[PDB]
Amino acid sequence: TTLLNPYFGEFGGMYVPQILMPALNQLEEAFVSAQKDPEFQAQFADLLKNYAGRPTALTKCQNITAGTRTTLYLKREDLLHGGAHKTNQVLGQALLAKRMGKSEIIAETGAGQHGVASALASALLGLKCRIYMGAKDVERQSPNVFRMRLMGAEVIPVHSGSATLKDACNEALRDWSGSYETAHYMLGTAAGPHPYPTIVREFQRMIGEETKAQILDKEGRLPDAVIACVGGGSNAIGMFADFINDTSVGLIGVEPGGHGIETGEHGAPLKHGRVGIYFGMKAPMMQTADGQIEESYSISAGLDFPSVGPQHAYLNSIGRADYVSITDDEALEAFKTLCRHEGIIPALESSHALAHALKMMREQPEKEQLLVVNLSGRGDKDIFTVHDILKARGE
Amino acid sequence: TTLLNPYFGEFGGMYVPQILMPALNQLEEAFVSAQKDPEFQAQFADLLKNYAGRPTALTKCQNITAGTRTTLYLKREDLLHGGAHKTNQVLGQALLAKRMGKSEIIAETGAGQHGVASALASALLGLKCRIYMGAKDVERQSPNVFRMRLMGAEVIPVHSGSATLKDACNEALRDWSGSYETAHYMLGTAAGPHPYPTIVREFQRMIGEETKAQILDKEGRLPDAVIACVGGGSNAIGMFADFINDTSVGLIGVEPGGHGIETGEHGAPLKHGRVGIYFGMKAPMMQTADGQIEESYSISAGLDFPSVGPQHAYLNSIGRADYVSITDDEALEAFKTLCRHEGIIPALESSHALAHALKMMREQPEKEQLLVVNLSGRGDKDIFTVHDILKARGE
Amino acid sequence: MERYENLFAQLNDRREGAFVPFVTLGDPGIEQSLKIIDTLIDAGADALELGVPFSDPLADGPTIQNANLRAFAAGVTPAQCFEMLALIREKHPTIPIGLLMYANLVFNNGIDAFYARCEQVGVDSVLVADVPVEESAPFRQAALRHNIAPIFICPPNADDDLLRQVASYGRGYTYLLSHHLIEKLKEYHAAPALQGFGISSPEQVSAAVRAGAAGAISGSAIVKIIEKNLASPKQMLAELRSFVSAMKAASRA
Amino acid sequence: MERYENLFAQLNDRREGAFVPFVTLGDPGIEQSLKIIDTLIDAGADALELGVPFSDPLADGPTIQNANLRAFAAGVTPAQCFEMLALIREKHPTIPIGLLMYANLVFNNGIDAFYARCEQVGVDSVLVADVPVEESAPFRQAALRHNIAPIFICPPNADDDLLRQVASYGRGYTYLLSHHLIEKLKEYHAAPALQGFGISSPEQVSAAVRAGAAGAISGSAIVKIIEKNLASPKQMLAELRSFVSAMKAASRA
Ligand SMILES: *Cc1c(COP(=O)(O)O)cnc(C)c1O
Ligand SMILES: *Cc1c(COP(=O)(O)O)cnc(C)c1O
Ligand SMILES: [Cl-]
Ligand SMILES: [Cl-]
Ligand SMILES: [Cl-]
Ligand SMILES: [Cl-]
Ligand SMILES: [Cl-]
Ligand SMILES: [Cl-]
Ligand SMILES: [Cl-]
Ligand SMILES: [Cl-]
Ligand SMILES: [Cl-]
Ligand SMILES: [Cl-]
Ligand SMILES: [Cl-]
Ligand SMILES: [Cl-]
Ligand SMILES: [Cs+]
Ligand SMILES: [Cs+]
Ligand SMILES: [Cs+]
Ligand SMILES: [Cs+]
Ligand SMILES: [Cs+]
Ligand SMILES: [Cs+]
Ligand SMILES: [Cs+]
Ligand SMILES: [Cs+]
Ligand SMILES: [Cs+]
Repeated sequence: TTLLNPYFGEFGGMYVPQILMPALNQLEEAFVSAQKDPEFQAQFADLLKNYAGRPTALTKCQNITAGTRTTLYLKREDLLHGGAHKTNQVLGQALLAKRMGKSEIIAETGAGQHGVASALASALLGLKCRIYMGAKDVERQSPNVFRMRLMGAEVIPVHSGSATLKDACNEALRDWSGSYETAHYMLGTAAGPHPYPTIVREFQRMIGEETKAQILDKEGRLPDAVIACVGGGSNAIGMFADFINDTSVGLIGVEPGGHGIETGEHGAPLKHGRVGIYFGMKAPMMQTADGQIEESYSISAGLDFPSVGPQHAYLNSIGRADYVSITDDEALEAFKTLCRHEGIIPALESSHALAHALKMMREQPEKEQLLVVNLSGRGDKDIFTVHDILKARGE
Repeated sequence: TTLLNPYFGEFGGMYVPQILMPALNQLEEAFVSAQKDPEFQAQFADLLKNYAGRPTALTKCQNITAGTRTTLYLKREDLLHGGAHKTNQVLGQALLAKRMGKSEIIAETGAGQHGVASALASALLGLKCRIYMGAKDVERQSPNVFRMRLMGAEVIPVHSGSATLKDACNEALRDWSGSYETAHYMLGTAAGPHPYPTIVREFQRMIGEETKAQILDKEGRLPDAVIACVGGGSNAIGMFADFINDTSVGLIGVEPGGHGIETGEHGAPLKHGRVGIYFGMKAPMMQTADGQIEESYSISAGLDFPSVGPQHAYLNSIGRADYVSITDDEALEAFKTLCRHEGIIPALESSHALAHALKMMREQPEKEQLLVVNLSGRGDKDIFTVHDILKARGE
Repeated sequence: MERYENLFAQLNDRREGAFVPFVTLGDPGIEQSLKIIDTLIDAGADALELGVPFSDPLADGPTIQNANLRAFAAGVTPAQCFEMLALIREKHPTIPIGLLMYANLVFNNGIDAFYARCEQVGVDSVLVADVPVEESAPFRQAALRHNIAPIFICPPNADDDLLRQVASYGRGYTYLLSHHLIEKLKEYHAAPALQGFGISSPEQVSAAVRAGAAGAISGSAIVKIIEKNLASPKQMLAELRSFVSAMKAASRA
Repeated sequence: MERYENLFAQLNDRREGAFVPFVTLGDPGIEQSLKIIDTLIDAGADALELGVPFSDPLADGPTIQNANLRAFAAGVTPAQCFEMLALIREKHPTIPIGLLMYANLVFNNGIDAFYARCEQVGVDSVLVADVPVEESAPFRQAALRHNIAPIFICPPNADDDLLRQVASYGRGYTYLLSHHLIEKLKEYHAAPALQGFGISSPEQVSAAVRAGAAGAISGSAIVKIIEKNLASPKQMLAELRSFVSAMKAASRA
């Protein structure tokens, strides 16, 4: 039995070993209680404001849109403490852990951003944090690993399977199934088994709430479309949620097209994968014909999740949200454009959302449209990657 | 003749070749006008808010002060766009350049933070930016150089003299003396010839203004002391200015002690140098006995200015502000402490201010004191430096 | 078929518990896996639990993770596993054969088609490791339509509601991870309980049966012998035979 | 002393302009610098402008920056420069000797003591490159107390207020960087103007004098000959002699 519906239409669910159901039911119970508790909400608001720096700016990009009928604003999640939107939901989950009397945090991480986000939230709230990370990822993410350890987190290299994110995802669950009386599993995106897609959305929804207020104040109306990149789906659902019932507002999610959909080397399961059951959920997956889960590919390690949150799958199926892809080269162009024309270095993840907004504008330059791109993070982390490609192309 | 007094007591002045005086008088005139112009102020406020993300948070640090009678808050300049407080004053100077009808920016940079700050402000406002940087600094600051070029700035390696900051400082002035009808020299700290110490203070003073409002709201009174690190003096004077007339509020500036004052390898001219005339100003300098200007030394490249802003020299001489030093190892401990206990990675510059606040607390743990540290920037940039030392010590 | 029912009745008549080894199909390779399985049977395994290699085995510990990696290293696919299952059933008509599956491989080509294939090759039961009872409806229904017993895990943290659900929905046997549980399951007319936690020596087999369970499942110890003797297939078989013989002896009245 | 006054009166009598080379003291080394300077004099330099090596020469272009670096590379200090100045004056009693200084080296050990040292060694004028007229008061006062002419630059961007200030405060000569200026300076009874912008060939010397200036300062061209002939001190001296001779010839009525 649950308090909340674990499905979005056909998508979602709680596909975990039986041993983990009490942990999920406990978490759902604690979340439902928290959401009714003004004290919990006041504490969360205090952390978001005084520690993470909410509200975040909404920046107009006149240099980029000059000579067109596009008005473009960036929601500046890149300015949040930690440099990405991940911080919002880790602070909420850390408070939920405290509400449940837990003193330890378990987290999975791929590129490391979630590991760092988990570690900083844990350090602030005095929780003992251990983070599972694929050995391959550990090797390639030296800066993030060092930040985690500086913040007092134990970083545990995973050598099982491919030794990447999906395998880290598995080893975190193994630990939690034994430790859940004292440890909370801090899942990094709006995916996995219920109640995580719901919790993560609600702990990210201030993105969209603030955007709506800010655009009303600046423009006197709702945006024609809000646009976000989709890894597991948290920044996007965070921007979309408060707009779902405003049916005039387009909701556009951008999956990584990698080297191009036709090459198969991408991370766009929602539109180019196949529904499967894995990571605790029924959702579109990157998978072989006989049902083995595949790794995605993107220039951007943070969009390299091989599935997608079930609420995105749902919103697509009912036609409420549209999902598109943007390739490595398109995202790289958007990255360059923002640095040169606005003096903001965006995350390569966020550069996928920007690239699609730039396409909307350029394809139809006399179309009047008010667009918000969720700028999910800043891209200092990406400058070595960008440098390497540009040199290799001779730029 | 000038509109404003170019001296703070005996310190300051306009010690530049005659050819540059009209450029300084022009700038002073434009600034005095700007400061009276509600339109200029509204435009500046718009950039600070909607682009840079002001106001910045004021974070309480209960984990650090537990068991003592210190209450510690960090003013979170590390959350500003660009990751340091430099952004505030470059946006103001860029608007002043526009007010004077200039279309080009010249900047000097040492560690590169000012180069990046100048480049981002220039990109946003559509100014053509060229940045002088010591060849040695270019070599050792690859990440910052690449960010500058991404943002469309021309980066010019200086091979003259030692080929460091002071030499970059010189070559920027050479260019400006020929180009000032079309180019504005965007000086990076509260130093150099009048009117720059004045302009930079006023374009940084919102730091202190916001801090005062925030501490009144949270604590119902003024801080016992505000504490800032001192390179050239901008973040510190920005925090101090609004408190100067509140004579109960201590103003504590922290110079880098490097390997220790007694070793001579430091960057603390205000307390351990000798007044001289250089970089357009009469102020304490790192200099040889026969009057050649020396390089400072700090673990933190951003505190490696071999002089100090004249208003700091003045405030010290009248006893309004006290100046102290913090060594490399003290700053490193403060860096570690903040990462582990608050989940904030501070700039090694800012870590000097924190280190001194930690000393105030630890030396006298039963002293009741409400302290604000200006957290001038975040320290992602410093993780390789910190990693290298810790390894070398075997940590 | 009624293979579990028949086995339990026969064992009961002999006052005997079941001993059930787990292995991964295709570990360390197809031909060796086949010899392993026949060795387990000839040594006295009463039933088999057999895993199909899957990319992400969420419910499995290190020994099993490594078994999976070996089987993939050998290029083992689900189709090849089903070929193996048909061969195994053809060699041994009465022994109950249970699969341990992951949901994705069941759902991949349609849940009904999966269980149809299970029936065709002669499988008796399927445990889907990442499907809790709460989500089991389409798996149980497909299973029973194809004469396959759906197997549920009764975990240490089980409550009364779970016990009732497991009792009502499971067939063949109840997979116990643990004495209160054993008594409650019988009270609710559950499928006979096999103890599957920590069965790595004869004394644990005997302890399981003495506690009232119908028998015991060795979830990893068989795989440990495989992993230890990789370089020596002959010795591997030798050690499996003596281990299984000893474990089965422990079940005997 | 009245060395500038005497020089200008003598030149006037001969309807002649002054030619004034600049070098950096100690470039490329002490002994070679001394021979350079005596070569300039023997070739017909009417006065000298001499730089003291300083860490940060804010008002100087590339040729001079490089001269500074050479002199530091040679270990040249301000004390050694003043030793050189005493020797130079002892060799040549009438030629006006002007220094081009940076403020820090003047202020370093006390402004009054600096100009006292200038007087002791027989210097006639000091231009402080980074002190505008607006800030010059303590430098001018110390200079005149020690019989040293304070020299000011009249830049191309000069206005009337600046002209009046430069005219009133300067002595010895006015350092022009440019014809309106020349006429205004004379109107305001300024020290005789020497043109110091772009004097790199004989025609510019003649042009300066024809425009009404009292003569011309070669701010970098002498240093360029040094830099070009570093590997050959004999040729260096040879080329300096012919260049200075040609430049001075250009000044003659
Ligand atoms: C983690 C991350 C993402 C992708 O994850 P979502 O859950 O889909 O938001 C995107 N952008 C940034 C900057 C991230 O850090
Ligand atoms: C530039 C910089 C400083 C030092 O310069 P000030 O002008 O003294 O403020 C200190 N901290 C940070 C983070 C900086 O970027
Ligand atoms: Cl359903
Ligand atoms: Cl802890
Ligand atoms: Cl537990
Ligand atoms: Cl729309
Ligand atoms: Cl004064
Ligand atoms: Cl431009
Ligand atoms: Cl100009
Ligand atoms: Cl006080
Ligand atoms: Cl084999
Ligand atoms: Cl049989
Ligand atoms: Cl020599
Ligand atoms: Cl003589
Ligand atoms: Cs536009
Ligand atoms: Cs994805
Ligand atoms: Cs803010
Ligand atoms: Cs305290
Ligand atoms: Cs300093
Ligand atoms: Cs299907
Ligand atoms: Cs027994
Ligand atoms: Cs002095
Ligand atoms: Cs002539």
